[PDB]
Amino acid sequence: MTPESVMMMGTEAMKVALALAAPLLLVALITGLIISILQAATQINEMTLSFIPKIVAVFIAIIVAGPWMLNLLLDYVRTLFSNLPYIIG
Amino acid sequence: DRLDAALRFQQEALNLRAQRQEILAANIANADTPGYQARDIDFASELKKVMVVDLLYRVPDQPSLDGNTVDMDRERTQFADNSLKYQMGLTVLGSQLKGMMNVLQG
Amino acid sequence: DRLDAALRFQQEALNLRAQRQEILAANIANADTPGYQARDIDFASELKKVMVRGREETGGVSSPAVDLLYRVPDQPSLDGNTVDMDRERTQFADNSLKYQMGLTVLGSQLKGMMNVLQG
Amino acid sequence: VSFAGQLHAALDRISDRQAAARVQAEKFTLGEPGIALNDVMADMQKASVSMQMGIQVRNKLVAAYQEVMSMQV
Amino acid sequence: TVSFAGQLHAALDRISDRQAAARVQAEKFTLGEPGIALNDVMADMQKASVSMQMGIQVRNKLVAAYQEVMSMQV
Amino acid sequence: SFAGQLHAALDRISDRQAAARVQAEKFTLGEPGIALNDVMADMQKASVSMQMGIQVRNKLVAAYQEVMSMQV
Amino acid sequence: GIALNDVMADMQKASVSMQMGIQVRNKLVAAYQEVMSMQV
Amino acid sequence: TVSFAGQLHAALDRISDRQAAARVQAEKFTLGEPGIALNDVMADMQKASVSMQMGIQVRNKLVAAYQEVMSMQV
Amino acid sequence: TVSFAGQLHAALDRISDRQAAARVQAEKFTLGEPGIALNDVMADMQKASVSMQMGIQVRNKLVAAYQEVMSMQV
Amino acid sequence: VTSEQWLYWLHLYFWPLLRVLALISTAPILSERAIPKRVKLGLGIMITLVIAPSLPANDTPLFSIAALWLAMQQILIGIALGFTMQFAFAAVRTAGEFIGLQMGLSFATFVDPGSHLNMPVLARIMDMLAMLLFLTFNGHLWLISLLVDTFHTLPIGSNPVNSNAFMALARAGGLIFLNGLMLALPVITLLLTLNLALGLLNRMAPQLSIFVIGFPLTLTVGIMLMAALMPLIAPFCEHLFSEIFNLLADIVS
Amino acid sequence: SWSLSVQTLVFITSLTFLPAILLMMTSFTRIIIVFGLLRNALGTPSAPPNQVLLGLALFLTFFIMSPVIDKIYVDAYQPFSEQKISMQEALDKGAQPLRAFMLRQTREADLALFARLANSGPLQGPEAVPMRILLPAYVTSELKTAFQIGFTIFIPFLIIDLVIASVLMALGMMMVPPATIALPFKLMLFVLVDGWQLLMGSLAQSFYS
Amino acid sequence: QSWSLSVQTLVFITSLTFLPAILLMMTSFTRIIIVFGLLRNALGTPSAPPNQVLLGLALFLTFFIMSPVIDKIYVDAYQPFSEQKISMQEALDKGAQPLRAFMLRQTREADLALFARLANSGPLQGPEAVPMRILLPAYVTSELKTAFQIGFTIFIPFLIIDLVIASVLMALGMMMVPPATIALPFKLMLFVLVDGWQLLMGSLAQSF
Amino acid sequence: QSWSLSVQTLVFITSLTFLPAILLMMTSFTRIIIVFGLLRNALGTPSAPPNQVLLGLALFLTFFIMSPVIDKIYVDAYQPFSEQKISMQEALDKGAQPLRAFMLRQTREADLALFARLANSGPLQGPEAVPMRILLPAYVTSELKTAFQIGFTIFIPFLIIDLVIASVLMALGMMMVPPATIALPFKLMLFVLVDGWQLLMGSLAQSF
Amino acid sequence: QSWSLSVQTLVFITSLTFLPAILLMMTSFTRIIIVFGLLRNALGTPSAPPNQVLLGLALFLTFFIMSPVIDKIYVDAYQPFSEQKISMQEALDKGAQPLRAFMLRQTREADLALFARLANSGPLQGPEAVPMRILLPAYVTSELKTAFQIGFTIFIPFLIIDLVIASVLMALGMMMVPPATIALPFKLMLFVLVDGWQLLMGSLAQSFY
Amino acid sequence: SWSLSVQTLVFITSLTFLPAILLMMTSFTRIIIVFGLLRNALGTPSAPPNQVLLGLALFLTFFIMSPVIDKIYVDAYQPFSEQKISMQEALDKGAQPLRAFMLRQTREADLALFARLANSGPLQGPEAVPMRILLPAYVTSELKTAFQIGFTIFIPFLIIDLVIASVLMALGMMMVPPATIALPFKLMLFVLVDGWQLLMGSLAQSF
Repeated sequence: MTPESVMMMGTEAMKVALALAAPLLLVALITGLIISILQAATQINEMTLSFIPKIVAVFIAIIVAGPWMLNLLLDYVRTLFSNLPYIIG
Repeated sequence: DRLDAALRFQQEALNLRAQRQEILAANIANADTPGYQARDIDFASELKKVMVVDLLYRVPDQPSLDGNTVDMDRERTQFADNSLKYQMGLTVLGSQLKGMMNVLQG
Repeated sequence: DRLDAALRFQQEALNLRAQRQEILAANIANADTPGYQARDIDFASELKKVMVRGREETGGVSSPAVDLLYRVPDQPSLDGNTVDMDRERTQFADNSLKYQMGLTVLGSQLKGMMNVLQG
Repeated sequence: VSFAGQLHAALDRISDRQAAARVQAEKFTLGEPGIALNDVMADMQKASVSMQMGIQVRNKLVAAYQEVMSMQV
Repeated sequence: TVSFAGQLHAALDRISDRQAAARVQAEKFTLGEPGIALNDVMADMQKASVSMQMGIQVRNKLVAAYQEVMSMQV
Repeated sequence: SFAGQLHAALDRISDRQAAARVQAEKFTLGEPGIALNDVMADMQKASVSMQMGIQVRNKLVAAYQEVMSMQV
Repeated sequence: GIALNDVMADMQKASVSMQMGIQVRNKLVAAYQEVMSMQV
Repeated sequence: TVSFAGQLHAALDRISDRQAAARVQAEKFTLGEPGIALNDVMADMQKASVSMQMGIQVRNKLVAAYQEVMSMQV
Repeated sequence: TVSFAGQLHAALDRISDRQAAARVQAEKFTLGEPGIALNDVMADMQKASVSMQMGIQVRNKLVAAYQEVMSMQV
Repeated sequence: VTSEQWLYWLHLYFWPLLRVLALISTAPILSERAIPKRVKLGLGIMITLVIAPSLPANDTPLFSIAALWLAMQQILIGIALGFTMQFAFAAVRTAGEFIGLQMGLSFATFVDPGSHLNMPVLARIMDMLAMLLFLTFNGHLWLISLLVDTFHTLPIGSNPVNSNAFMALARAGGLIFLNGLMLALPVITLLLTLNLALGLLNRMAPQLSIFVIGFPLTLTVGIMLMAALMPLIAPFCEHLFSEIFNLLADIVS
Repeated sequence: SWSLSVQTLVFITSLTFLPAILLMMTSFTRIIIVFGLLRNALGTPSAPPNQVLLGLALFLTFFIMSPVIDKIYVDAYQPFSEQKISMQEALDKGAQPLRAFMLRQTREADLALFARLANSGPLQGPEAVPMRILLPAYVTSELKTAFQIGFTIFIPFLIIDLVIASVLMALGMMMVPPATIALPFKLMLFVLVDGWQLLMGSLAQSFYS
Repeated sequence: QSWSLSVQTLVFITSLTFLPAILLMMTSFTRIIIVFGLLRNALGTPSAPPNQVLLGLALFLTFFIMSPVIDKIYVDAYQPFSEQKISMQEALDKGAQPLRAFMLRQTREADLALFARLANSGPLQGPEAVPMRILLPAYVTSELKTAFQIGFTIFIPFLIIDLVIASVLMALGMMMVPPATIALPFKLMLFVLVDGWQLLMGSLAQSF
Repeated sequence: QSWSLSVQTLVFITSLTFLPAILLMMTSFTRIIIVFGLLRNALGTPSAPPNQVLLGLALFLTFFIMSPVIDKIYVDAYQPFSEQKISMQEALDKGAQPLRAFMLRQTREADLALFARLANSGPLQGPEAVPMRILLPAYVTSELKTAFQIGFTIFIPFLIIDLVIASVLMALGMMMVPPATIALPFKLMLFVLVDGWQLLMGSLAQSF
Repeated sequence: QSWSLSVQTLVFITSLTFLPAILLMMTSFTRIIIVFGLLRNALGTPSAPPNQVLLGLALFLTFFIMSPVIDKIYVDAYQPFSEQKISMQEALDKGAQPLRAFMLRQTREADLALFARLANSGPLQGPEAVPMRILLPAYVTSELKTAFQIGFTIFIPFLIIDLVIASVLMALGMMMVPPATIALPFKLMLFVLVDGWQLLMGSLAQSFY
Repeated sequence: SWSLSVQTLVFITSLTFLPAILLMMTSFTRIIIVFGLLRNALGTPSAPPNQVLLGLALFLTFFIMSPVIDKIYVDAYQPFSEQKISMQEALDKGAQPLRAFMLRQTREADLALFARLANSGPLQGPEAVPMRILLPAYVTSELKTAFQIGFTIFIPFLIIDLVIASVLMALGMMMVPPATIALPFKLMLFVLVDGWQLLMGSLAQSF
């Protein structure tokens, strides 16, 4: 009820969002950086060949860590809906 | 039912008026029977009793030779009065029902 | 103000009809009282008077500020009242119909207004 | 004092008038002396008129409430 | 444990038994059975009519309220 | 033009209403030469004209709202 | 006291004025919501 | 195999037969055919009117319900 | 080639013709014409009223259908 | 007897109802479409029932241009109060949308302005957070109290009015921008530095950077930055509400 | 007591205000606001059709207001039907359990504000609060509670859209709408975590707590 | 014991007011209409088939699905009531049985358990002890959940097409094109080459 | 057997109530309306022709297409009824046949089989005896499928134009130039030059 | 032969409902608003002037365009109606002819031929004998085609500006600069200096002649 | 003076056209278009909500109409009570200030075009321009004025965007999008100079 509880609500929610999005974004960033440094080493420059492995890497990311995200988000939503009638004002 | 309690008094008065009307007409019809006693009911007491019949003999006025105590004038006046009061009771009961109706109509 | 002014003539005429019928009923009630002059009012003059200056009362026992005029008797009577029953019942019926006419006109105007407002 | 108070007062007045007329009618039907049929019938007439007035006031009041609740905010 | 459906059933029963009682009284009075009075027959019929008008008005109010509630948008 | 025709129609309807009201007012005072049936017929004609005006206004307002709600 | 003639007439006048107020406010509110439902 | 259109057709036809029977009975009574009583004629006419009013009310309720069902935003 | 405008014009003409015939008969009866009876005048007026009411209801249904069809989002 | 003067009650209960309902239809949270219309109308009716008997009743007829002027006055007061309150949520929405646009969340607006493709999801997040905070600080009760209080300052009866006062509300349009800049500032600046850092990477071997490495890094950095910045809005939320409230108090009079 | 005609008139008139009682004195407002907000959240403004949600809200309100209705029936309707309590006293007796139910769920701040706006004297205990103060205080408290519940409801459905947009933006697909992708995932979430049982139980507890 | 004919007429004509409510809450109309709306959202165009066509088609589908239940009601309740062999109340009680079975067969256990918890129900026992006022909201909740389960998996192929087209377009280089604009004709192609409408009706019918 | 006059007018008004449903689900209005909406979406102009204009065009096209069916109904069914030659029941039965034939001409056998198998209908010999309750949903489904086919096919030339302009812009290095702004005027030019409106209406009419 | 007053009132009020349909399918309005719907797209601001401003401007322009037709209808048909020298049927027959001529002069022959063939009409001797059922949809089709022609032609100078600005931006190596935002103010410049609105309305009015 | 019921009908009917009066007769279109163009300038098409922009334009319109409202009050509101002039002579008298304002804000070319569109040859004087010719001409003039003000607003933001892109290109960056960098600088320039208050002051001065 108190504004401290509200702002905590937003923080924990958006940290959950950060945890959900961090693996995919970080995998894409690492793949892009690796392809870019390889291009710099080989002196190859086409703006389209960096887009190819990124999709494959990010799609594999759901294969490997997808169940973890799905279990984390469901637990968050379940706990939020269960604690809903105790943060009422 | 509450509807009965509102209309109980007028219904009982109307029924008692009809019964006393029948008794008075029986007195008129049996005017010529020798040895017939003129019977009547006390309207107020019986109305109390029903709201909360017994027949009372009429006090004779003139002594006849055949034992008939029915007097024409007295019972004719009572008959006319009972008819008037029956009409009044019908009017009052109809007014109460019509009021209960116009309360509902809409 | 505008709506009050538009509906004021018929409303005042209907009130004056009511008061005139009260007077006529008083005349009918006193029809057998010895020594009672029948009373009546001039509807048009009193209506214009109430129109220009608002309604007023003698007290408020209360009564209107209307002028109770005497009716001219038709034929003499020993008891000394001038309530002629034919005149009383003709004025009663005429006032009845005119009051119903006022009710009809006022109700028509008020519907004629709800028709506009309703939507 | 208030509008609800005024409506309650009007309802109480109308009911009291109706009950008085009914009680006088029952007293006349009872046979008790002094009660005239003229007064009974006139009081029943007045009670009926008062009931009809109350019914009309209720009808309008309900119509006005329905009109107000129909307003779009 | 109150029941609105049970209360409606009880009210409908009250109306229906009142109507049936008046009808049976008229039945016996037409058949000529002694003990039945015409004024009682008429009074019971009018009471049944008043009860049915009660029921009709309550039905109208309930249906109007339900329709106005269900015509609302969330 | 169109506003002029609307103004003329409104003026005719109001003249109807005023004539009916004046005739009824004169008849209320007891003035001779005015009959009850004529008063009632004029009142009903004025009511009919006013209802026609109301209906025309409703149709025109609905048409304007429907036109102005289009997605360009 | 006040008679049915006056009671009914003022009762009707009040009903008419209340209906007029309701309709005028509804027109004003509809115009305001049409203005605010704009797209700039 | 229950078709609602079939039941509506059956009810409509039954109303029609009641109306036609009442009309023919009144027709025959007017032509002075012995064996027809006025009270039965009026009673059957009133029954036909009751049946037609019941059909009207059922149609009104069905049409209203169809319009409320058919106007929802999908 | 059947056209709906032609059918609507024909129906309107039929309604107008019935109304005009009833009005003419009533006017002639008021003027003291011998070969016209009051019952026929009233029955013809009632039939014209019924026909015009049917026309009004058909117009209302047609307008409702048109306003429903033209309110689509295509 | 049996008077029940209807015009007096109508004139006593009408104009306060007009002002209360005008505030209701525009005041934040009380004007959200999720509330059924009848609930709003009943709340206005009950508030007027509580308030009106204490006020002096007006006698101007409903069938006069004075009634129209009164109705216009009540509508103006109500909408002014509600809108001045709404300005704070407008500012919060602006700050959130700008943080989100510097996230690169909706890049299609820079190439197709207003092309039916925009999702200010951060703006919505902080808008609903601001609504929750406003509910917590009981701002709506205050709004209702001030709606009542503006009578003593400005009675129902037609009163003369001023000018630059309207400008003030219009000039409040600056606050939406001015306060929005500060909220962002605590994050956009660092994001700016991040973009500057990306520029340093592009000053190396040409191409092979930006649109491939910049977007995910800046998205994650914006996310965690403003996730850490979330505790900061609440003091700024109270600051915004206080600014709107005392501006309203000063200018309405 | 009143005449039977007056009692029938009052009963028929009072039957009119049933929607007002349902909306302003009952648990209906919070549930309907929460349902509308949730429907706004999932991105399907016409999904459970208004009638379905209205029926569910009516059944929920009937299940929630059961003890209050039972207390009213046992204390007011039963004595009134048995001709033990007059018609003008059954209303007063039955208005007390509803008043208590409205009080418990209301809030001090609203009560203080509406006690100040009426210029009423000090209210040392809750037993001195009239209905003219409790009604709008209860209404405002219910509105605020419903909006709080809905606004904490809204957060996950916006979180999903945020992460969807960020993931789409990582790969450079800047012209893909995020709402169209997020809607199936929001539906999947609301299916998985017992979308309705948890919400139903949370609302019911929110009343009984 | 039987109700009077006036009471029967009053109840019968009053019950017709709940016909839309019965059709929506108690029958299969809700699930079909929700699935159709979700499919319209999934097609890429929000209002391609007018709401009227979808509503009529959903009504026909609901009638065809519920025809066995309607036949059972007619055999059990309507026919013996119309022949004046059973009373109105007993006819309603008998006719509530097949509809209760239909509602139970598609009811989630958790929904029924929760709504029995909220209604203070204690020793329930046989599946034939659940009252109508408890069974109905549980059925509605289960129908909403099932409709959402169907919709979110109806969404899948169109998301696949959208993602494939966007990925191909951006990887090829044309990153300034709107992928949805090019994708919509392909969504229509997929829907018409699979016979999406016929298969969707088959799946919706076989869901019961 | 002939319905009394009051029953006849009750039936007539109740049937007039169902007019939009008949127009949408029995005539060619739905397919034309769907194709028009898809075409409007295809030009990149979501609100250029107002909905009322397209609705009126679809209504007129439907009237022209259904003129032979209406003529058959008039000649075979309505005309004898208006001359009191036949009753209303047999007139309606005779008028059903031409409309039924028209709807059967434009339905797909697979959808008819689906709805027959779903409704548990017994084997039906030939097209002569197929209930309207079976034919109507099948015809609606077939119309939906055909409309989607036509719209998807129509979507092709604008896709060609968009792709060619996007490629021309991209091969010039113009990386941040959106192709919609350049494509919309050329889409309008393409639709104007081929006499698009009359050609598309003629194609829709010819397909019926 | 004249219709009764009740039938005349019924027909008049019924025909009052077709006012938007008549305006769209029979007057100039369809060509105007559609062009506006495209012009706001050419300027790069879909918001543009608000929708209601454009609609009302189109309405005023339509009234000015149809002033001669309205005057001819008022003179030939409605004036005898008001002065009682004509019936409602004859007035409806006579007043449509100038509007039919106005519709025919802007109707392409190909569309008219298409709708004839589609109605299986017999040999029409001359323009004067063309049925309204054939003239209305053909006029709407030709109207749409003409509006699209005008809109595409309007789309030209803004395309010129966009191409020039994009070429200038790319020739300087400023490849990462979106040219839409830069070229929008120059489109506004072009519309201001040349007096785009007045020129466009004059061109539309002259086009209808 | 005609009937009261007809007066009520006309008043409620004229109440419907209130958005038309606000848009076509007052200046509301100018401020709303200026706000839309300014929002398009900063690069954020949803930063202030459309509701807030509409309300700000409404308040600005109310102030800038306050002199005309005062003239209406003097010429129409007051004498309608003293009944020196009423009904016809006054509604037109009260509308006269609107005519003066719209003549002031209307260009001559639009009026000339709309006159030759109505074949009104003998329109010689400039205070007897009919409403049919005055209204659309005034709307077109308002559109032109709003577009000019929008371009003037556009100039500094376009300059800032160009400068940011030029410095990015000169510094060696060829891939960094200049919009992301230039957006916060656009905002800090807009706030620091206090763009909003000067913009409203100029709009009020713009009449």
